[PDB]
Amino acid sequence: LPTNHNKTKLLKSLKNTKYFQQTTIDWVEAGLQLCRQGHNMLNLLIHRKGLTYLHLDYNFNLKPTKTLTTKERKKSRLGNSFHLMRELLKMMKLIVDTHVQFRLGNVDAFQLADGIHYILNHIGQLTGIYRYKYKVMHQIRACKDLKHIIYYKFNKNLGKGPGCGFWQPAWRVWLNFLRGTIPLLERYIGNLITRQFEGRSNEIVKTTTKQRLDAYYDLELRNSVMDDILEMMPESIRQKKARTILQHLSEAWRCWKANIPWDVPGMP
Amino acid sequence: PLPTKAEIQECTARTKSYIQRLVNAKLANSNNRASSRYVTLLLNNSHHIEVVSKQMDPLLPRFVGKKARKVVAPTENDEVVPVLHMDGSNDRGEADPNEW
Amino acid sequence: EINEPPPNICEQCLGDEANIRMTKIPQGSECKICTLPFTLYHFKTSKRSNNIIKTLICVRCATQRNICQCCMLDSRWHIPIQLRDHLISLVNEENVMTEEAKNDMMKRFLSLKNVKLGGAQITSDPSEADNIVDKLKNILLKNPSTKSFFLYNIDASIPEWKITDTVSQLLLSLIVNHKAKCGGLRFQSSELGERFVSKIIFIIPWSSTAENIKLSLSLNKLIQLEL
Amino acid sequence: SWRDKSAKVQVKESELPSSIPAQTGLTFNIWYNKWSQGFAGNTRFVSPFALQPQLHSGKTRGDNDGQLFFCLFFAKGMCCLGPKCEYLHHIPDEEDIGKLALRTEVLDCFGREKFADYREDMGGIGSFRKKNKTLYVGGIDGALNSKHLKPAQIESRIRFVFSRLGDIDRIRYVESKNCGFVKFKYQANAEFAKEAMSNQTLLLPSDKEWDDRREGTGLLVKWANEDPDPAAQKRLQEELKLESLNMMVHLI
RNA sequence: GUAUGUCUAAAGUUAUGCUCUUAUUUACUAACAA
RNA sequence: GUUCGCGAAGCUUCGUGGACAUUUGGUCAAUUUGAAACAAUACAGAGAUGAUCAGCAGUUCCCCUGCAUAAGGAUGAACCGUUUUACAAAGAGAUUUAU
Ligand SMILES: O=P(O)(O)O[C@H]1[C@H](OP(=O)(O)O)[C@@H](OP(=O)(O)O)[C@H](OP(=O)(O)O)[C@@H](OP(=O)(O)O)[C@H]1OP(=O)(O)O
Ligand SMILES: [K+]
Ligand SMILES: [K+]
Ligand SMILES: [Mg+2]
Ligand SMILES: [Mg+2]
Ligand SMILES: [Zn+2]
Ligand SMILES: [Zn+2]
Ligand SMILES: [Zn+2]
Repeated sequence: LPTNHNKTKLLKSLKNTKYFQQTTIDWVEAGLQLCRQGHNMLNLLIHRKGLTYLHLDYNFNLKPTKTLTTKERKKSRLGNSFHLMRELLKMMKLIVDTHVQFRLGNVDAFQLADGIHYILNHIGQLTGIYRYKYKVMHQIRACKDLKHIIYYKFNKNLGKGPGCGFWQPAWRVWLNFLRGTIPLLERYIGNLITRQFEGRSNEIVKTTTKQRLDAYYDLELRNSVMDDILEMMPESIRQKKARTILQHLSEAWRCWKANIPWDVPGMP
Repeated sequence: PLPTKAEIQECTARTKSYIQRLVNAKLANSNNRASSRYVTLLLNNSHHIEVVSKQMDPLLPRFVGKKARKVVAPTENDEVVPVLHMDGSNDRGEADPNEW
Repeated sequence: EINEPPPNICEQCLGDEANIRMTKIPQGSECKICTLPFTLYHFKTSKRSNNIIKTLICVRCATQRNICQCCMLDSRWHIPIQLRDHLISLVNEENVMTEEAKNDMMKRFLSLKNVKLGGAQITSDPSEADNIVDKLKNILLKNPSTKSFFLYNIDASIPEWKITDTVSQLLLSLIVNHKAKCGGLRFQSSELGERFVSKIIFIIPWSSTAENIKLSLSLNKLIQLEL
Repeated sequence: SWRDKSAKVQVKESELPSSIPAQTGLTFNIWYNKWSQGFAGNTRFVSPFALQPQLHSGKTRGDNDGQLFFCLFFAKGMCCLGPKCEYLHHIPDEEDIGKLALRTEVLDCFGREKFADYREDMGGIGSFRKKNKTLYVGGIDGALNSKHLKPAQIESRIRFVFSRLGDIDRIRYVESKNCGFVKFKYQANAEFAKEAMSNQTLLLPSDKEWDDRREGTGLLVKWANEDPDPAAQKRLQEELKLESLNMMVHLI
């Protein structure tokens, strides 16, 4: 159920400000301009990070220029935000490019339609979107299913071959995927560019997880024990005298583990 | 006296107002425009002036200043405060350490 | 945090208008002292005045120094902070400095402290300021056409600007070395030189107890030459 | 005079140089405008242009307005907006210094904010915390393409250069340190020169290395720490006292 | 062989019982050869 | 400039009183001197302990990559250095001083 209170859209919000103007531009123009824009954005981000050795190709296919020093390599492992952004632009760059080709006098409209259809049904095979965000397999699978459905309603009496267009339902799928992800990428890339600008938060504090549960447990335990002993101890002894205590405890634990009775004489 | 109901209403009003404002501040601060919808003039002498907040481009960072600085806090314990325990144990207090 | 402290801007700075319209960008810059976010305020002094005035430092910093947030001058006397600290050091005391820590972490820390600096303690309370002022007050009470001269007996403290301006008043180029005092003055024309000479610590030959003076000149000159 | 004529263009934007200096490294960095993948060799070079003030200085859009700041690119001698520039185009004087004297405490004559501390070099625009008027003038060896001139010759040429741009409090060349200390009448003036002769040449048309002026490394005009010399320290102190007397009498 | 970590990358801040000679072991180390 | 009233020449033209409309942007400014980061050359090449190994922590006015409160950066790095007093009471011997 869509929540109703949030009736300040993104575009509306942007419209409200001065820094945007509006124009009537051809969709191809919009596309090409957005490839150019996107390219500039991603390059700006990468260079900002410092790693100029990652050359963006104009086809949004990122690759390193030089052989990478291990440090450099570590630096350049861009995350699932940036790569996902790239992949979406790759997707877009494909279809927009196909339109350009069509309109640039290369290919016929049927050829265009087929091209677009091919792109949508082979987003997996044309842009490793799945790599970064694997739930896109669902989308890919859906597209495949559509193709299977469509073709066999498109090729009843007609034989086999590649020349079917009809890109609608797949296109719908991709739109809904983008709808799904727009929030995710606003968060992800939001945080990313924030990190680029503001440093990362220095109140890191890690949660417990399966991997560090035991260590945390044990530290909590020894803190508790230490506290109790200090409460007990009437002299108000130093932290260095607590080291003896906790070390004693540790030994005791080990003794228990062994099943050797832990009977140190000098204790209270 | 257990506090007055009327005065509890006061305190609640004050502190509730405060915390609501604080949370609003926290929210409109954050980059997630999603959380903008849960948000519940001056003079610099005898001389007078109008304060304004110019709306900025929603591309450029909202808060250019903040950059996650490490900052050490000065304590500011300007007023001294005692630590004040009343006891004097000699017999049990000296016999015990030999055991402890 | 909440916008609890108001901005600390002085009068002269701000300009003589009954109502200006300034803007506040909150969390709007790191300050010029303590590298620390603060609410940046800014305004054109007039509507059609081109120069914006932006609040350079943070309010805590301002309070700490007890200054304007745009001028970096004391809010009372409208004078450089260092200068005012010197003045304060001079009257009533021997030593009053306001040491800013030049290390990026420590400066932040210092800024955070709600404690006035040396001179700021005086200038905050107006009574004390007044007292300081009154104490200060108490404390108070032959022309061959050479176009090229070689001037001597130059007070060590005097600057070239004073010299040239004096010459202008008595009316170009000039060379002075405060080591030698071989003030190698040169005029833009010989006629001008004539004019100057005809118009006449002004010991002045026209090369191209005066004895002792010559000696003092001599030794100093020699020393200069060795340098 | 400057006020008699409108300011000529330093150089047309065709003649202006691009923002892609020297390929110092293997690849260009878009968000920084610097180079990268290699910092082999020094970056600095000699300014192609110079403020020839009488041939250039004049009226502007600013001289109409009462813009209180001078054109950095005028000082550098490369302003591509001549009379159409908002920032002014002439040597700072008592009238203009006096005019902006309020604001110039906090920031430069080039209308850019001063900082808490000098940039470790004493190299960049001055700190607000000091009211310095004294420019250190390093790199004279580099500024003359290793021309074995006389100290007298050096100091004279230096004088010729900085006296042209602002009223001098004093200058003194140091043979033992191969540098200048060029105290100015005003802080605005100091600021102006400090940019106006940054990365410039001390060479002249009469000198034989005139066509090699570009190829060296320019004047390193930075700001000066006050001398350890107590001979001048005392003078400085006296000056401070005098100034203090002025302001203090002015308070009442 | 690496992570990783240091290093360099140029312009001058104004003060006056032993020494010896050898041969042998053992250990460790060695992106050096077998 | 439009228009609505008027006057002076021929519904047309020149002059007059109105109404309409009446404050843009800048925290910035074009290359060295107000700030990145690796990179290259050189040098070493990795915590326990004898040797070889998985790590998870912790403190840190160290951070980086990461969407991250996953995780990973060599167990990410540094932590291994330095280290004197709440200083007492009792006895014995020797020296001095005084009564
Ligand atoms: O089933 P998929 O693995 O998605 O592969 C299909 C399938 O090929 P296979 O049957 O060999 O797997 C289609 O063949 P048909 O079942 O329709 O005979 C074919 O469709 P066309 O016959 O219409 O070409 C289509 O190929 P295309 O993508 O060129 O339409 C192709 O997809 P892939 O080429 O991606 O394997
Ligand atoms: K870890
Ligand atoms: K660790
Ligand atoms: Mg590891
Ligand atoms: Mg390991
Ligand atoms: Zn002010
Ligand atoms: Zn501050
Ligand atoms: Zn200009």
